[PDB]
Amino acid sequence: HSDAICIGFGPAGIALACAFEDAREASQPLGDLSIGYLEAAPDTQWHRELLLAGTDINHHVFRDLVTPRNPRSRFSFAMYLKDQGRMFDFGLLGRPASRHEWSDYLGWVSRQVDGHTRFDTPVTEIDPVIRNGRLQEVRVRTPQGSFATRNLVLSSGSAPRIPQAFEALLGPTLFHTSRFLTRLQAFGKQLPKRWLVLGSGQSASESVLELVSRDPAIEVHSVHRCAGFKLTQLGQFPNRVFAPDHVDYFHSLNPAARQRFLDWSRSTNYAGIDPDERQKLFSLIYEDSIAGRTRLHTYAYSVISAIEHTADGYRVELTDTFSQRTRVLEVDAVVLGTGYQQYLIPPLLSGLQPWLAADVDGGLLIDRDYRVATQGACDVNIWVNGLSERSHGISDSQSFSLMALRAGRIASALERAVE
Amino acid sequence: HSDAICIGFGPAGIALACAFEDAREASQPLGDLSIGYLEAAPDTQWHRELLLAGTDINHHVFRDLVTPRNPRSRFSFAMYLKDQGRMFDFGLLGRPASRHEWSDYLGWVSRQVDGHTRFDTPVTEIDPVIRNGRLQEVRVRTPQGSFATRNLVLSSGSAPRIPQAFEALLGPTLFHTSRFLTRLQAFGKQLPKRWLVLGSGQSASESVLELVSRDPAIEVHSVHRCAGFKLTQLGQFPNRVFAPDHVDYFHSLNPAARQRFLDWSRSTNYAGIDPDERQKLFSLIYEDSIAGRTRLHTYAYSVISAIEHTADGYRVELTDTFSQRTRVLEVDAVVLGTGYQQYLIPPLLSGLQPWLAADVDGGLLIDRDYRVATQGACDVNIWVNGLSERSHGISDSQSFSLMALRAGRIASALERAVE
Amino acid sequence: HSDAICIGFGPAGIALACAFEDAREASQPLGDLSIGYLEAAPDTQWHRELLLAGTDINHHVFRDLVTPRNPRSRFSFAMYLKDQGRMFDFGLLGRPASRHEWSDYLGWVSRQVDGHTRFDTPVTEIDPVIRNGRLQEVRVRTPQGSFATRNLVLSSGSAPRIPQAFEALLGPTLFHTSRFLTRLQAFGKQLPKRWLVLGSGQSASESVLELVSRDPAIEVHSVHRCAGFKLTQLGQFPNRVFAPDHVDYFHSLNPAARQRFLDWSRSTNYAGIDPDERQKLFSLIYEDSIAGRTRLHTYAYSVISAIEHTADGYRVELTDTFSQRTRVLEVDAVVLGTGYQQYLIPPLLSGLQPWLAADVDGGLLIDRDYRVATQGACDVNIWVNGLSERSHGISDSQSFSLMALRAGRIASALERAVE
Amino acid sequence: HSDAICIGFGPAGIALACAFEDAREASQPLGDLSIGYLEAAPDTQWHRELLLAGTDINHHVFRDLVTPRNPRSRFSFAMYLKDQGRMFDFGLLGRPASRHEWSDYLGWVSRQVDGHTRFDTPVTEIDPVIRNGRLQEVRVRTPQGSFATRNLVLSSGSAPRIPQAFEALLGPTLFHTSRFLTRLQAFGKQLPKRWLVLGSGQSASESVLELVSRDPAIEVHSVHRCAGFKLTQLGQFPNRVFAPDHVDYFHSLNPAARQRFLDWSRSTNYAGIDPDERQKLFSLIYEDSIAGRTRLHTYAYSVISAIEHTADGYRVELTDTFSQRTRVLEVDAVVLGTGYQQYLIPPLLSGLQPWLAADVDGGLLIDRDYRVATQGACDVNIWVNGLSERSHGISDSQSFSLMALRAGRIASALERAVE
Repeated sequence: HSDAICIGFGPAGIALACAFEDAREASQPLGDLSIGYLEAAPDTQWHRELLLAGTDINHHVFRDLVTPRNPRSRFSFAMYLKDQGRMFDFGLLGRPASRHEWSDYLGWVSRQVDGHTRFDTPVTEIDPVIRNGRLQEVRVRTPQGSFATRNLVLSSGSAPRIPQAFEALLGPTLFHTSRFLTRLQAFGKQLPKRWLVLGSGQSASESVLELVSRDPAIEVHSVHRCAGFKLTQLGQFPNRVFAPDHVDYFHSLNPAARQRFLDWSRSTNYAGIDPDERQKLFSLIYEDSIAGRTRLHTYAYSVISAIEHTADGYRVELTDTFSQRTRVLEVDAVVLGTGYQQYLIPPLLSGLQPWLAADVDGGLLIDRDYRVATQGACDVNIWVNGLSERSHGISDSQSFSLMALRAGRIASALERAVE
Repeated sequence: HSDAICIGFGPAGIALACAFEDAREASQPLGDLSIGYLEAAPDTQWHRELLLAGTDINHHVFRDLVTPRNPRSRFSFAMYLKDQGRMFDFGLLGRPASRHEWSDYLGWVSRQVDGHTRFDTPVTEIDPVIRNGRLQEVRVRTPQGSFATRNLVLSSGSAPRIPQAFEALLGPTLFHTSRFLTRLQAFGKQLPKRWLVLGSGQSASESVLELVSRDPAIEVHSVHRCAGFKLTQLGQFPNRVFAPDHVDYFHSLNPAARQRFLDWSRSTNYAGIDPDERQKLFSLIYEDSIAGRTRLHTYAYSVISAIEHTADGYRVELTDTFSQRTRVLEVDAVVLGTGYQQYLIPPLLSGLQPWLAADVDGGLLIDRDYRVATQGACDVNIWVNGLSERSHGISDSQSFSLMALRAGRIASALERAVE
Repeated sequence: HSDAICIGFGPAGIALACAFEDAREASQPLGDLSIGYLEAAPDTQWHRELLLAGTDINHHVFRDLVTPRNPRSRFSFAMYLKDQGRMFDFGLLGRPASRHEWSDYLGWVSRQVDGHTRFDTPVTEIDPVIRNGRLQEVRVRTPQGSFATRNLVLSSGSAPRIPQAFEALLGPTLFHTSRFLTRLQAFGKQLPKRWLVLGSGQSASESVLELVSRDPAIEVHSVHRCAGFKLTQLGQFPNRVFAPDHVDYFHSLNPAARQRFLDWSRSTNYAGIDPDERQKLFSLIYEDSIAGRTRLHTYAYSVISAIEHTADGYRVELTDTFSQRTRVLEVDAVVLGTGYQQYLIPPLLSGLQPWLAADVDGGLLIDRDYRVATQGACDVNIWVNGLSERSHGISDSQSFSLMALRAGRIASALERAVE
Repeated sequence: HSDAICIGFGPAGIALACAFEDAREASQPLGDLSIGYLEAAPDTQWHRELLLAGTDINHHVFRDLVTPRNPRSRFSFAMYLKDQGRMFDFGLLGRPASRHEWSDYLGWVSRQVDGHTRFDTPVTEIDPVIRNGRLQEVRVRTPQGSFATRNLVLSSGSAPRIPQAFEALLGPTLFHTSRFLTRLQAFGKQLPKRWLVLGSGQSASESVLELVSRDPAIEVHSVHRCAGFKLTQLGQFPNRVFAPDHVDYFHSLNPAARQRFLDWSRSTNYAGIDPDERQKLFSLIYEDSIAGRTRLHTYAYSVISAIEHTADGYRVELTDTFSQRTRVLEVDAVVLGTGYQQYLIPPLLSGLQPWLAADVDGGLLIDRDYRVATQGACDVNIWVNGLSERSHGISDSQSFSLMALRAGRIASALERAVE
């Protein structure tokens, strides 16, 4: 039993722990609240680096896990650089920090605030506890025991979107971007030559780049539902505008207007790629072409209309959505840069449905402070620590600065809920 | 009587003359064809600078009026720099050439190929000439006489889009971006304080910048149909992709698919601004805010739902398209960055309608080589030297490189048509 | 009587006060030490902006007045941005902060740590206090009274270098860069046309830029002892390398080797200009030249060998140092970007000479911690809070980060000296 | 027998051939002059890429082998891009062309103008031909025969500077940068771990980068006579200023003043590195350090005062020039980035000394048009197609634009000399 349980100790949960630790170290009341963290994965560099993949880190160095909420925090990137002796040299770089550096930073913060974190500890189920015909507690169930609380934070996220056509095919030679590194490693010393990469966002771009980087004979077929990479937005949304203002506006709309907004928003099609990532991919392809190798093939306005696994790889049928013209590609492997599914009700909350209010789609009803609206519940609070189009008008991001700000809103709400 | 008449001696017509002059100077057959040019405006720096406004010139220096068609042309920008003694210093700049420099270049080319151009010579009408019950010639009519030809090129463009709500109001204090400079000059030494600028493209951006640049007390209200300037595309379309490939794809679609493409294309909403222009505007506003002046006000997802001219300026009602919430602004002047109208049939071709084929909207039917399809016509050819969404899938651009390429296609087609 | 007196409340003294305030607010012992600050100039934005002139601020935002010493300080630039509500927009700029912004920051810090500062309070003299035939105290004398201390910090700097040839001429039409703004303002609404600007550093560059910016008919003659602006180093020294490592190396040399080092160092001639300043000046001159105005004239390898004030401005004789060829220029005004004199013994320490050790040139003998070495003194300490070639191997800089680091070394040394 | 012989068919000789071919194709008189080219090396991509090494190609694309002399040449980079179909994509890169691209360009030009070039044809000696007691011809001697001419162009350059201390040591594990690639290849699949790289210019930088790039365990000791790479000039000289103006000024000095100029010039120490090369090296080292590897060690103000080859690599003694402090390094291999020797009289002109005038150092006396001054010679002309400090005030560069301009001056001088 603790005052709260947070599920997930990725950046979002770390950011939240940093708010509590800032408070503890400053002797403020919030620091007394006891919170435990349950993370399914192990405490490893590999896993933290897995978490940053697909994320646009072409942003200012102040937009770290704590500074936008509290620049005096001992977990700021400036404190990280100073501890590592690199403040001056970092400034001379003239570029934003690398993914690898942000990972290291993230391990450096984690290591300092993880005293209440249980790793290798997946949540398998969350069971209700009813007492007077009304929900009073929940029991978070894990392989290493169970935990009880009135206050729950979900900081674990959502799952890969795998269209039905591909589910039977998931394997070593056809996989989602979320397992890109692991899957590539399984090939050992020899990658297959012919690749198809589906999708138009940063995860797709980085996969393409990594494939044409690893082996000079690899050929990549890059399929886009709309225009290709050359017409994507430069920078992911949270790096172009101050997202909380857009989250505010979205909450100020009534549900009918929200749906009109999302229909416009979805057809506007904002999907953005770090401009340095675009540049790396375009420059490398260009250099390749000087020697005659043209190794990236682009198919715009296309969907995969059929696919089968044969003895000689995959036979993939593309259909151009406008012309209806079709063509067939034979490849050795396929990468799905299809992104992640927005849950209506996260699977872990399955058993609590009777005490959860319904939004217009039956899913979770989430307020501006990330709190889940309940019904027939006595003192039980739940927060979902992330963005979504359906609740907030914006796709979920691994933006460190957004996590910092959310952590502030949640940690304060958690304090009020214990008095 | 000449073998051809080109209407317009802006960049597009100059580019075309450069193809003929290249050919003449090289002794090639195309140089013998006699062509005259009729330009409504005078031969002045002011007018040439008026023509470049709103245009993204953040492109490579090779994408000039001739080089993409013929790098050996004596009208290349490299030859311009060498003639002016600035080749070395230009390279040291590390930035793209300025609008002012491209204007000067353009006057420098014009001055060398304008021996067949009649300026201050507007076309008021174009009359048919029928002989055997079929159209054999046209008579281009001007205030300074008339001209006869079987071969006509329209390089004059299209007109400002002025919504009905504003037509009665056009004047010194409410105007289109195409007269921005002229109108601003009329105020002399004192601009009005409160401005409304409607629109989201580069012409809107540059107007805003110029207004907040000219006077530190000016306040600008910037109204956008969708998201504001911070979410526009960086770079206009022809600077992001090789437009002719997209023009090819659009022509390869049948008319039903073209309409499906434009419906998608129009909701995707690509409207782009030179990234240095965005940067100039954002930096200046930011610097202003350090001293407390917040002088640019943004209204997204908004339309003007009512406007009236009172004794104290304009009273403007905005409606947020999603929320339906309204608000009122009082301003002293209004700038319409509404862009330009695509004609279905340009006004100058009014009298030739009976010999012009019809596209799906009754307008001109234009092929991939910019030729207008005719009916019941003997040897008479017409070209429209520009882009449009309806014929080519792309908005009309003042892209110098595109003009160069078009000039090649048209000048060759003109040669074949005289034998 | 206070434990210490610091003379100067420019950035250097502010940085020092920030160390004490950080300590006070954290309850650390250093915060108990009482220190007063005497600043000759008034507490005004004009004066703070006067202090930043000539300074390369093209450096990373962490290199502020406190962060390199203590990122958790409440006076960090991140805390400044957050207080002003500009953290997100600052990141979107993609450029370093402007001089104007750093000034504002500096006023924002000053306002929070100036409770022990007396402004408009010049030090006219510092008198010794001898007791047992040995120096025990000093009496800092001002127009508003006198102050006694064993611990003295000089944070006031040094004076403009005015060669003998110019001293009689100093006036409204011939002046040093340190009074550039004040002097320009005296002209009111009309500047003179013909200017000569002597010097090759950033103060010279910025003067040139400001002159050709203010008036399109102004002509500037820019005279350089060596090569001109196009061959200056990009960035001032402290922005190219971590200066303290170079200060360390210089202290590790014995005096004979130091002189050999400075002779090499002085002939290497490192004088650097913010690359954006060079760019602004070169771009503007280039744009000017498109229209025919060539308004900046450069004379390399030149000295002024004679000058006289006539009724028609100045008659200036230049001599090329290599060729010995001479020429005469007639100008209306002259700007001396000659920099600042390194004192051997600052004038304010005149009366303490008998208790001050001598370096190889008779001047102050300063250790690595900025302490002045004394003789026959009981408990009396003096620090000079700045760099110099003669003591530290580097020219004095207004580098904010260096001030932060020095402040740490001095404030700790001050603490030890009071127990 | 031909009207002229040019020794060397690297960029300089290719540039010269382009002037003749431009003239031939335009029917101008210069095209009739017969000239043959003798190149020692073979016609291979490997060799052309060997020629560009150490060269700052961070310059504008107009500064190619022909354009600064004649933008209409069919050998312009714009014509190259157009022939390869890459003009548009090149512009989208937003960076300067790569070394690899400039090599390809250079092969593309060579292939079009090499019809008078004999490859694998070294000049071993050049013998005089005296007739009336005065020199009338020269006989260029090669392994494949001999050639006679009154007009000689030397476009072969100069030799690696190898200090005496190293001559006996030249081998697979200690080599000059000019054989860096060849030597590295000899190691096959395993490079040695510990490297010393001597020197401060671009060849040194690129060697360092390539070594730390090839193998993550390699350690590099980088020794500099003065300050290290962080204080080098950004950009080589010809990319910072218009070199011909500086060559003009140097020729306008009398010999006594030239020596004073070079003494200043040599102590100013301008040696420049492509800013993107510095950036690549600094970024990679920085990224390495995040994981704990610090693999580049810098020694400023140092010379190698002793070195010996032992059974366990090299034992190298460094002496700091100022402190006189020494230290010893043990490394497995050494790279000499010592640059190239300026000949006083090139070895190939050994036998013509009696007909060659003497400059102040006994060496060649070369005018502003690159002509060698002779004595007692009837109609015999020689040109050295390169820069040098001793004749022109500037170090020899592989600047393509400079070659273009020189080619113009030489080809015209060659024409006058045949009538």
